[PDB]
Amino acid sequence: ATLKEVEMRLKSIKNIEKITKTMKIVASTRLSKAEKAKISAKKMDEAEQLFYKNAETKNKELIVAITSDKGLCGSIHSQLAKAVRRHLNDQPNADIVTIGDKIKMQLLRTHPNNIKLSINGIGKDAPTFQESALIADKLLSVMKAGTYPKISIFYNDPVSSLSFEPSEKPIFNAKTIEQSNVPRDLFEYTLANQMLTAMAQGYAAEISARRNAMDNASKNAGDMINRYSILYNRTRQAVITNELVDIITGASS
Amino acid sequence: ALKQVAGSLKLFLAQYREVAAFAQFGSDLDASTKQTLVRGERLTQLLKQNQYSPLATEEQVPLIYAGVNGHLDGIELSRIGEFESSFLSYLKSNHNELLTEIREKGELSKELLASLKSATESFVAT
Amino acid sequence: AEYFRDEEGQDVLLFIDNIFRFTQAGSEVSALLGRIPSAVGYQPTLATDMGLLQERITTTKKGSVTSVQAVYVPADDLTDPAPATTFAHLDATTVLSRGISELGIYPAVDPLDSKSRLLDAAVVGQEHYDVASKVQETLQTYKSLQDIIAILGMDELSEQDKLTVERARKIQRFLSQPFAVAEVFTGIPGKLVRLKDTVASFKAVLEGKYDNIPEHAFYMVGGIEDVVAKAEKLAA
Amino acid sequence: AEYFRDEEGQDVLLFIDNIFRFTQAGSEVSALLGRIPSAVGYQPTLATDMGLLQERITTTKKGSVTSVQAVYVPADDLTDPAPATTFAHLDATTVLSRGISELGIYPAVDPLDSKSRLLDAAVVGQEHYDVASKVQETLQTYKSLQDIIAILGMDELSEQDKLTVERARKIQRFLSQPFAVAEVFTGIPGKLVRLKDTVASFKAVLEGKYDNIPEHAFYMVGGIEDVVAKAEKLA
Repeated sequence: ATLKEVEMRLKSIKNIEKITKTMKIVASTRLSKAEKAKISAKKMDEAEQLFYKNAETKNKELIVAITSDKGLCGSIHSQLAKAVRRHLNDQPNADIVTIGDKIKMQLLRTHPNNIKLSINGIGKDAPTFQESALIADKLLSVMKAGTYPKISIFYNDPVSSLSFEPSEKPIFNAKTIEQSNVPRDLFEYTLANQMLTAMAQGYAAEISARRNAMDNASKNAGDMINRYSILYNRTRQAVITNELVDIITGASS
Repeated sequence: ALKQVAGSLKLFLAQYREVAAFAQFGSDLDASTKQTLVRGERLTQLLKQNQYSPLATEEQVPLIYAGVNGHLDGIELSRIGEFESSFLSYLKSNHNELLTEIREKGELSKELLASLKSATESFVAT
Repeated sequence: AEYFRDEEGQDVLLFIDNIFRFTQAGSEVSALLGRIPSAVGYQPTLATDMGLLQERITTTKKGSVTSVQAVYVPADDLTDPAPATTFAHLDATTVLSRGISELGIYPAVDPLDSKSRLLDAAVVGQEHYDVASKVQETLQTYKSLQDIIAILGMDELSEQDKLTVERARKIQRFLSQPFAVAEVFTGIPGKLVRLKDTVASFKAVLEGKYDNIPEHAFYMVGGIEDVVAKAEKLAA
Repeated sequence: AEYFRDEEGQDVLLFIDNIFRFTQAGSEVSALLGRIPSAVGYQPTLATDMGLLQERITTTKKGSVTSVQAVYVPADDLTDPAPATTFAHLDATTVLSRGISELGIYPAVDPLDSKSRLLDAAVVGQEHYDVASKVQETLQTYKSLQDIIAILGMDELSEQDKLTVERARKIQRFLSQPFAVAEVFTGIPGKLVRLKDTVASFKAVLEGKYDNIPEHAFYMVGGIEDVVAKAEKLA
């Protein structure tokens, strides 16, 4: 612990504090955009859950997991990973589709074989019906969505400004819509709508979680800055005293 | 005369110093921060000065007036240096009365200040 | 001790608490003897006084002397001339640290500054050497990450880093042990753990057999059997 | 050197290594003579000893004595009294940096800490001065952004920032050069680049005429012609 070592470390941590505070404010600004997109998708989802409240539809299996590709979220990815893992362990026959590189990674390492398809890069901006519709088309054509008796999707629900809940939502198959070709296309449409709503909610939750994570990081950086400021003062005084002792010893002979 | 115009330059540069960290996150800027950055960048660019090139007070006053009052916002940053030397050369040929009055009296009277504004806008239009 | 070594021909134990006071005492008189002060005021003769006292404490062909020396460290500064000079004279060193003590991990021995020339695969055996080396690797990996864990927290680590940090925390707490002589003020009964049991326990911990046990169960227990028993109590 | 200057009228080159040894020997002799040691043990007379040595080395009206002086920097600390005292006497400083060398960018001059009295538009012309100033601005902006890139990478940066960082990296690697003396440390044939070609090349890189070139084409090459040739060779 030389004076230069402490100085370098202190300045580095001060830089980190600035970076984390800036990210916290930027996420706070982005959060309102995410929230209004969330509301817009929420009402469109309510419009169909109103119908299902009357139709009362009810259910191998297919599971879609939705997250972004990038970290610093504070367990946004791992909680949903745990939810999907503990769901899958009861029925490992189910195939799964991973949206988001993080959830892809955290499922691949523990349940490698049943990952049918991975969708990447779509968690950056607020989700669009374009992305949801194209993903639904790929899921139907390539992943053969229509062949499964059960389909459900997993996401992070923005419960509160400080917390989120891993939640599952069922996409009832055309066979389940037909009784409890209009039912087929209604399946496709509700598939796209539910996936869009899940992406929007997960995006809002992720932005809020990243905001809170950077807030915690800024608190911790400030505490470290206090500690190393104290250490710097101690080392400064020690250096002055030791060099002065050397000078005095040289003088006193 | 310089105190009158430079009073707010300090405030704007302080705000810019506080907001500077956001430039690397331009993808989502609060409009306040965006405008603050746009103004502070041009003020900082305006304060650059070549060696052995001291400016008279009546040559500093128009430049800082234009910078503070935001007339530079419509000018590309890379050519702020072209603006200043041009603007002065305009004044000393089209509004030399204002420069002479600022030099002689040392104050920006309200009518003189309005004339300075009019001259600044008359130049920035071209 | 030398009379017991050389004349009685016996094996000997020679405890010295605290040998640093031998050096410090000399400094106290050095200024009065008229010598020019050395670094941080120590006597010029520090190295040779230490040598004359110290490598006189040695095993010889006449007899065996085991010597245990407590060395005080002023202001916790291990770079101070006296501890630094004493380090060169020892076959085995254990470095108690305040940083470990503040965690409540007694005996507070620093597992990455304790050192011994007998920790050699030809002496301890390959299994013991492997276990000790992997324990130190895990603890060093955990120590390196403490900046990230402090600022960003556990969440941003990779899953392998999370597993390694979990095992490192459990190993830290498992290295703690209650001494009988401390029972007076700790209130925890003393435990003694055999060498084979220690190696087996840490081998089992590194193999992940007890990844499910909460780390709290590892604190202040004499061996893995007591870890299991304390985990059972924590479950009830 | 002084005899060649004053009594023959020659222009003279006085290569010196190592000036730090002059300072250190002055410190040793001072300590032995019993003078009270100064900060970090240097002799009290450090500044005047250095002055007496240095400002004998000067261009009088009889002739010019150019001097190149290698200065060891203990513990890489440019704030040490010896380098700190030496700096004041020099017209051009070429500060070698361990950090630049660990990037592999030899000859590893620090592009920002190195400074010259003659880097003035009245001396080298406005084009050369402009190119040098823009290179400094680009490298300093890249250095400032590195603090953030170390955490968030280049993905978060604005497109202007991405472009300037990439051009900064190209420029930073383009400053490297294969010396002939280094043919024991490298197999690369050494090359010598003219000043005019250097200005033209760095102007071309700054303007983005070679944005389409991969970074590695700028490493240990000569002028921009070698950049083009190596880029084609890689492709």
